[PDB]
Amino acid sequence: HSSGLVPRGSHMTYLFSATVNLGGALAPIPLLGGGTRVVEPITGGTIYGPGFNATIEGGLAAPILIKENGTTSQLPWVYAYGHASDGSPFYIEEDGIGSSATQNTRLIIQVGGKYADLQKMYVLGQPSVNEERTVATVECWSHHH
Repeated sequence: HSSGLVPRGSHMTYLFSATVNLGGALAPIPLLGGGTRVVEPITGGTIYGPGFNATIEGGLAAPILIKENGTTSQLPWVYAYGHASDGSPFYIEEDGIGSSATQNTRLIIQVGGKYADLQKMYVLGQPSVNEERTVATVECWSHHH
């Protein structure tokens, strides 16, 4: 308990993990400047945790791979949709650009219903992928704006 009406101090709060099934990737597309766009359709998946539970029904991952100063970066653009456990439709977008001297990128979650308050949060996601490129995983927490 603090004096005043707003508690201060860092509070990062775990929200959920997303398991994303990938199916049918396209061959890399060569971009002006030397990068590549890799299109990976999403065939399904699930989201589970204290802050969000949902079934993924579709979308796509569209990472860009770009070599700069010898190192290859991935801009992990993802667009996905489905229904939350209360039946509410949702749309999720993972930003490819994660500037904040941090590796993670912002996930924006747009959903009504029981999980609507996710729209008010600043959500950061950590994506990873298995070597068969069949399943991607994202782990998401809220941060202070």
